[PDB]
Amino acid sequence: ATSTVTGGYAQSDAQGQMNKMGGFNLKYRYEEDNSPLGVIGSFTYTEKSRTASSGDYNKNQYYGITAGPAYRINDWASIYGVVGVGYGKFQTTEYPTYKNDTSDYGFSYGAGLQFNPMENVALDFSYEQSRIRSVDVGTWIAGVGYRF
Repeated sequence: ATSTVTGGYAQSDAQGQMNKMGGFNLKYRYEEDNSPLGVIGSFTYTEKSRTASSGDYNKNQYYGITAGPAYRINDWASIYGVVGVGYGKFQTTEYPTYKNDTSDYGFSYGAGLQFNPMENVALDFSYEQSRIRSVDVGTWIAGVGYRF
C-alpha cells in the first residue's frame, strides 16, 4: 500500500570499526484497491569488503530479494512484512579454491513504525541486522521521501 521513492544512507561498522558504506534502500510499489497482493521489489547493494591488491578479504557482492504482501488494516497503521535471506559463494578468496562453504540463513527485515506527515516528509523506522557468522551492524535508516 505504498507508492513513493525512498532512500538514504546505511552506515556499517563491523569487525571492530573496520567498515563503511553499504548502499541505499529503494522501495517502490503500487497496490491499492484492486487486489490484496502486490510485488515488493527491493534491489540494493552491499558496500562491504573489496579487492584492491590481490583479493585478500572477500569477493563478489551481496544480493538480497525481499518480498511481502500489502496489508494496511488497523485504523490507519500499516504492518511490516519485509523478509529477506542472504546467500552465495563469498567469504574466503585468497587460495587455490578454498571458499568457506557455510550455507547459512541471513535475517534481513525491518519493522513497521511510520508516523504522520506534518508538512511534506515521511520518515520510516526499520531496524536491519545481520548474522554472517559473527558480524554486528547497526544501521539507522533516514528515509526522506513522500508517502502514498
